[PDB]
Amino acid sequence: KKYRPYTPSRRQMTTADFSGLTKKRPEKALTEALPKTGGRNNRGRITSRFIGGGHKRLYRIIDFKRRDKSGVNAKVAAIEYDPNRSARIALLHYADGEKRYILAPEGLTVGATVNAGPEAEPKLGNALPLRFVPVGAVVHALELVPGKGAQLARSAGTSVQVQGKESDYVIVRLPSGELRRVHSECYATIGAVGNAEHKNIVLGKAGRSRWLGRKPHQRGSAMNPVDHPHGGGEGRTGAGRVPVTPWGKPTKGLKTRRKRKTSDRFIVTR
Amino acid sequence: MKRTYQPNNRKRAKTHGFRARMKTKSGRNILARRRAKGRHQLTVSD
RNA sequence: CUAGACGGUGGGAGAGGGUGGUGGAAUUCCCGGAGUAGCGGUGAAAUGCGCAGAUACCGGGAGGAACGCCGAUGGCGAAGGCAGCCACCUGGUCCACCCGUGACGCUGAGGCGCGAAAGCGUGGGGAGCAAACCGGAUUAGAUACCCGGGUAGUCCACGCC
RNA sequence: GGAAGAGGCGCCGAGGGUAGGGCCCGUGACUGGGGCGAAGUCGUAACAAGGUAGCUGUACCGGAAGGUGCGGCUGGAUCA
RNA sequence: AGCAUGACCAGGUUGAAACCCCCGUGACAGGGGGCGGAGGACCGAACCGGUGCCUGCUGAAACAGUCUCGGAUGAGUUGUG
RNA sequence: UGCCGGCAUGAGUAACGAUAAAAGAAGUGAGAAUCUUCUUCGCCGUAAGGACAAGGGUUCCUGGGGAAGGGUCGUCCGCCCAGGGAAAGUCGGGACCUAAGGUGAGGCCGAACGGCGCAGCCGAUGGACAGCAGGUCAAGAUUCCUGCACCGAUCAUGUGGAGUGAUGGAGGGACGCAUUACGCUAUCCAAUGCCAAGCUAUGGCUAUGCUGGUUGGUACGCUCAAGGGCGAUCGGGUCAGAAAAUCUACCGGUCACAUGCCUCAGACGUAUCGGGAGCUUCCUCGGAAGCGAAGUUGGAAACGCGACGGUGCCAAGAAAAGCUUCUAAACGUUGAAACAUGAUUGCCCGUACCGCAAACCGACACAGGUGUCCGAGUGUCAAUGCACUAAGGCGCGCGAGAGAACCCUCGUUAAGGAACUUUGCAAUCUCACCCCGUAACUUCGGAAGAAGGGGUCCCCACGCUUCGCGUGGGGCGCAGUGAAUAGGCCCAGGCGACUGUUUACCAAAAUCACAGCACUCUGCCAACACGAACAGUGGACGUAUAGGGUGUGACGCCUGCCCGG
RNA sequence: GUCCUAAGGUAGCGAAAUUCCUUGUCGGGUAAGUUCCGACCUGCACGAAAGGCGUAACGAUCUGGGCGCUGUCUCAACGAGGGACUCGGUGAAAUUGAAUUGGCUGUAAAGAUGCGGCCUACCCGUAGCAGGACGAAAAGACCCCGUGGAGCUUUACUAUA
RNA sequence: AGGGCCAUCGAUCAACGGAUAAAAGUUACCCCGGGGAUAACAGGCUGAUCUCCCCCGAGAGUCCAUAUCGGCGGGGAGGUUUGGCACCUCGAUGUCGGCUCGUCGCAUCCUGGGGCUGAAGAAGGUCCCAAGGGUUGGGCUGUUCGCCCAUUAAAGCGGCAC
RNA sequence: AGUACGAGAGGACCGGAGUGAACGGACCGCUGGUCUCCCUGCUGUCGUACCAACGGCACAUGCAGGGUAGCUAUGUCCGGA
Repeated sequence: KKYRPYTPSRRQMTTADFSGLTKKRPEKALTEALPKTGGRNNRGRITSRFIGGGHKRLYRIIDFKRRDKSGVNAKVAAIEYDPNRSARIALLHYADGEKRYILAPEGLTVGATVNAGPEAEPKLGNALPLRFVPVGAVVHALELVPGKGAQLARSAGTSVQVQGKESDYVIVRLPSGELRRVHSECYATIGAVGNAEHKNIVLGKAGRSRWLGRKPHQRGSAMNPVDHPHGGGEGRTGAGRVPVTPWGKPTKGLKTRRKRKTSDRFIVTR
Repeated sequence: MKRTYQPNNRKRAKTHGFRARMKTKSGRNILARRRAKGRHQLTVSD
């Protein structure tokens, strides 16, 4: 009884609890193609990760933003949800050669303009150098790759405030990693998310997604004397700050040193 | 119901059927592990 | 018929409201800097931070929330409640010049609105301080009053009494 | 020669029963609260700056009356 | 388990959200039903697997039979690979 | 307490198989009860039918003999013996495309073997018919006889008078769920609609009482488009679909919702020739059978055809040959190809047997076994539950007597209805449709389709009546949907929030199993997984309100002093 | 008051699927109980997240009763279709030294039928029954012995990605 | 480099003939090797504790041994009271209880004729003798046992691997 | 027998006809079932074209009831003096 819009959150019905999905869409026929791709689940003569890993693969396809531009004039109209994650994915337009999925701020009916050109339009735009951040509203297209540029693919967050301008030239915050001023020299598409919260919005029950895309997990403690200690008591656990094969359940920190994060401090989470 | 095997032997052709021990060189000697190794005929053509 | 009620012109008043950028003395601290032996805090003391450089001092930085001076018998305001720049919108208010409609109205368990701080939930959020909990310490005894920390919380949206 | 008693009867209803409902008095091992009696117990928030000037609103604790986050209030003696 | 192409479900009961006219209704939240069409709902055939006695352990078979259930608008089931 | 080979005895008893009736005339001859020509009986017939799927490979036949087998045996086999039987240009492989995955010279790496992968082939059920019904012996059929569809095809003439060669982007074949009907006949049902072979002492009728039998695609019609989507001549892609252009894309007029892109079963829907009982032709067994009449009217379900038909939902539903979407070097002016037509084609293999079937797997022909297509019938809300006949499968690997104990199976009781006993599992009881009728608790949508009350067949003044009910006088029986079909009821205490797993054969429970939240880490060519090989992707083609481990598991209040260890 | 401090029990329930000690102690149900509950509390050694309680439907989970029944138990009763008996064919397996294979009481490494001492039967066939051979099967696999094995865990000695 | 020899020093190894300097728990999922010459459930040698009788005087009975008991203790039958033994049973004999068949013994659980009775009767209190017979239904439990409800002439004791 | 006994409640050694139990049989003709073929009642399907009228199926009578010859207990008599 709050956000936009229709969340199948059935307040206890019949084998379909408080769901939560979709929105509006013009409904597109079906995607024209899907370069390269391949698949999922497992790899390298083995398998890896025993959590999730359903049926439906691919669909996502690349989304190379702006590698060139120099003068384009686009338009935008339709749109289409598709990648592995519920996040929509826009629909772009133009008429030159390729398509390249493009990003999508908030939803639109029948209009727009677009230019993708350094100094162009207040509204929706694309390609342009980086110093262009007076206010720095919703981004939803950030990226780290000089010639390239893409990154994110999720309807979660996608909104960063840009810092000032001092030595070492560092600015812009990031989704959820507090205070970590990153070095920067690229671009994005600056636009909203469309159904922000809509990314981890609850489902009814279990058995219509976890198989149907991903896989059935909520486990722990193998109770396996061999490499899995957790398991061998009257029904308690006693001591043992162990997770699995003594992997340290607690923080224990991790990656540091590194290229970057050598002048990109402050990354602590609460 | 399902037994433990049932007909249709594709994985006894281009894998383990007559000429499918070259894909696995050290299987050639295995193929030759009851022909040019000891007595007896073979086991893939009765 | 206009005394009442009602709308017009012309002006004025403020902390009335919702939204957006923020102005700076702020105070906890991240870091470098100068670089000694105590700081702190009670009416007497301490958990703490001291030989790792504490106390404090210059700068770069993260931020959230508050809005001194004007402030007084003040204003807004049905009232609750509200004292930083500007703007989109807006409420109630003032006399003179009467313009006219011409009794067209004041109240009213029942409802709708408001809904002092805090308190519920979803997500966010975190400097200062604070219920629980926890320390040095009063005294016989001290889950009070001192000091020292900190969770919901004091914070934005929306639904409650 | 269309006939009395009614002879077979059609829903009424006396009356008994198998069932669902509400209501009432008494009953009830156990337990919460109000007053009674030598004012029985241990300590002492609030009456005076009754050792935090005072009640209350919600909220946690916790032998108890009570402790703490803030606000209203004058029903606070006085020189903050 | 994971991968693909096809497939199995005769009905009844409950029949909710969406769509529409009206309305005490300023705004407008809300109220009547209409169609709508939801729900691992209902009986339970087919379909998956089974709670207990039974005959019988050279018995039908080194393996069963009779009666009671749920899944049956789906954390359903299936052919082959 | 061996091992094989043989003789054993348990002993002639237990047993012949799911207990789902059978008698007989007659053929034969070695006698005949289970063969054969056959009138009577009954079990299944959403089957224990027929075809397709795997299988067995010799099933089926012209039939033939017991040595042995079919756990009697037998003149029956599908035992054993020679021959016979599944006739292709379109139903079947490939070549035209493909998900798991395998493989792939070079190569990414590994001690070799190798793992894997770029250009690739495969690997499938998968994308790909343009004919239907008749004439068929011992067995085979849409290949054999007849009216009949031709997708592209073999050459050449006649409107074209000029176009075209790749991986293609296309439009699209690329379809998720469910509901509603807005469509539908075969098939089915209304039979006296058409034509009749003719009628029974039965009692009874001969006439609105009566057996039976009668359309098909090629073709296309304001008497087939029920129904879903707006069409065209000028300019350009302010630079790529590895070029261009008659695919896509967007901007300016005159048509510019002045016009169409689009079909399941039709009131010629037809040329067709099959059609009841038949004269019976026949050694008047087997049956080879001449010839031949009714070319009609509506009304019931589809998972058959609309079926990206619509609204709605999503957990958001593959790249995909072909009439069809586009061509560059070159090819090309009078000939190359798309057109009409005569002529011409799809190669070998199955197309026969049982087929959720004693013949295919259970050590055997043991009462086991899972897919696909139809699926007459009245009756019954539907009913594939439930009775019985089709078509078809059939008495199953037996037979009779007496039918003691006892024994498995079924039914009916005087006396009490659980006192029985570890506890009503079992047993056995019991739960129609219509109407009115209906609680403590409750997230009010429920707990109950509760309890309870009347009827539901028949003559009749009478409906939307081609079918229900209905104000009524009444009819049969002790009782009326009456056969069959079926939640036992209620309060409370212990566990779990119910749908899921399984002791593959004792045991399915308070046990694991759901979102929410609790501890995080990784935070990228990522943590982790398998991999000594990093190559690999899963993660996801992702970088976070994301994933790996760990806890309880609706929601409501809450979750604490010992970190000596 | 003090020992221990590393600390040092509160929400619920409290013979409830934690009580030995006892079926606790009062009370409802018929007469009544190791039982169902309502509580008390001197709950062997309940609890904070492998939680506490609450808490509707629903789960082939234990307990109480009742409603009509289940005619289970008393005697259950009788009948049937099929096995036990007439006849034709087929007839095996688990196993086993050997049968003129009755019993007592006694005796025996004491559970004797061939032993003791005594008594006793006309021999055989088949139906039927269990006391019987220390009934059958794998040389108990519950256990112990065995300088046996495998399997899991713990900081066991230690290797090791 | 070393060796032996003269001698000599390094281990609460205080598991002290130790033997290595060098080391834990766990299975009712178990497999095997054997086994009552290595337990437990029955017999069994035994006879602890079990039921019953014997000794005279203290003490009840108004006093008063014995109508009935008996400080302390003394002889044993039985022994199935929980067992001491490890003798064959591990080429393997599976608790207890419940229905039913039950059939034995008597010390007699209820009759009978008898001793006495501190017994008027009604009815018992203990003892003598042999079997002739016979001995419930509910509650719970798996129940041996047990107490709770009413009955019953009364509701047995030791049989039988309880 | 309301006596011996008992100051009062009450009540015998002997036997007597008499009511009962699980408990031996018997017997059909007092009570009942059983009866799977003898009939009536009813729904659904067929065979007689078709009808009063009947048969095959519903456990080997479908469903409601009835039933002899037999059997046995609650049926009746006798049982230990």
